[PDB]
Amino acid sequence: DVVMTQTPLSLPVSLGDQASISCSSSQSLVHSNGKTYLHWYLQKPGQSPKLLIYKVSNRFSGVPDRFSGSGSGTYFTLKISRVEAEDLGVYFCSQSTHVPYTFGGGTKLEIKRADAAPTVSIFPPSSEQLTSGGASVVCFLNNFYPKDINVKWKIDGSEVQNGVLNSWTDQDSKDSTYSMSSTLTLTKDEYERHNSYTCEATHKTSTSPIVKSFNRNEC
Amino acid sequence: QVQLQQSGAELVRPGTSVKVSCKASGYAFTNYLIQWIKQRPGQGLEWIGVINPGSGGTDYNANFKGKATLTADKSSSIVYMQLSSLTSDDSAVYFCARDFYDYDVGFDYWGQGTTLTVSSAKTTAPSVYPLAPVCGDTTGSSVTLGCLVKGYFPEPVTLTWNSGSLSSGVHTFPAVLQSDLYTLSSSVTVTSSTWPSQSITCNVAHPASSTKVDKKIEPR
Amino acid sequence: DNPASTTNKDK
Repeated sequence: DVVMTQTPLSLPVSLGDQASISCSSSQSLVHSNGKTYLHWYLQKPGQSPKLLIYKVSNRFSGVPDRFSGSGSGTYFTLKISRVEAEDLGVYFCSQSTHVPYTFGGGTKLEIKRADAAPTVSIFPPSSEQLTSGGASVVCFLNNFYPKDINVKWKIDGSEVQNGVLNSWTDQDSKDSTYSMSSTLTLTKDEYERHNSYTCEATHKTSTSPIVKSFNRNEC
Repeated sequence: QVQLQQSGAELVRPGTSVKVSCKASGYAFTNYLIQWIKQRPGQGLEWIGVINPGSGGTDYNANFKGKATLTADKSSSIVYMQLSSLTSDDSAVYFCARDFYDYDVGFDYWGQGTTLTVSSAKTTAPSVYPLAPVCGDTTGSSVTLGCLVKGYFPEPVTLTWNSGSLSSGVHTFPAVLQSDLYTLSSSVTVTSSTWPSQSITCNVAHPASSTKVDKKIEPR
Repeated sequence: DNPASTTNKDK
């Protein structure tokens, strides 16, 4: 089918340095008419893929000279000359010389910025939710770096292991940082027969937990 | 101004079939081949088929022969994809893209992607709550607060701050899934005194149940 | 030389 192959699976890279994705094919990608039709695509997180280079080496419009494609016959490599924040994404290589048109695996370009530490914000359960039989303590650990962060909730001085529900962002385009929501959902009552709440993160920026904490006796 | 514009987001019972549409504006429709690609969500893309709108000519991947059937309307520049006989496995994002006819020079400009969720479940509309900053605040440096979109099925839901104008500062998180239903959260960091002062509303749309909610973050 | 609508003239 023209088994497409990209390497690396992931590419940790730093702002300003070179980056070089590589893609190789099972068949010769040069179609009889003489043209190698291997194309490279970028899918930023959440957006839809956009075209970067189209016949092997020629760039699509409005596409910085930092990007260049190159290669021959079964071997094509893509290069970013000085990586920038806006190049976060997965890069796809694909062939359209042979039907079925096949795509690569995708290489995940990861930016490798200097550290950052979280902006933890506790949120007590709103009054619309406490009306309806359940309450939820929400927490947002923001703009951090690097992504291994650890969150432990403690209700009134003790560790809670339940109905805990973490969501993690993708590295940020404009500033290369990760982020996280941690939601604890209680019943109304198990919210209410307790007075203290604590969201605590473990990291590298600080040896101590970045404890934020609040008390049910809100008024 | 070259826009390829897709159908939306759909919840489908297994065994059912779907017509996703891709609508083109701004270019000469028939000067370009429309190509349909699938994507399961955290993985590579795969090709599904080709239609030439001006001639009616359809070609497909063999994995999709007889599942997919591509049709185009010349009278009003829409191209369609009918997925027949649905199953768990067809839950994916399906894009379409334009391919020039006289010369292959890549898949030019792609639509937004229709997210199609195949499932036996019932839709449930989300109850939005306002997430308001605690007491000992309105200070330091900037100000945080948020939106909790709890209790819903199917994804997608769309959150927005001040209808788009509050655009720098957000962090909409990937919606996690607890028991058969979704909890989407989202935060914003305003300047330490501009939210009390002037104004912020979470706007949420759950298009698949027609539920739309405007909830303002109010100080407690 | 020339076979289908589905294919770029190019090819």
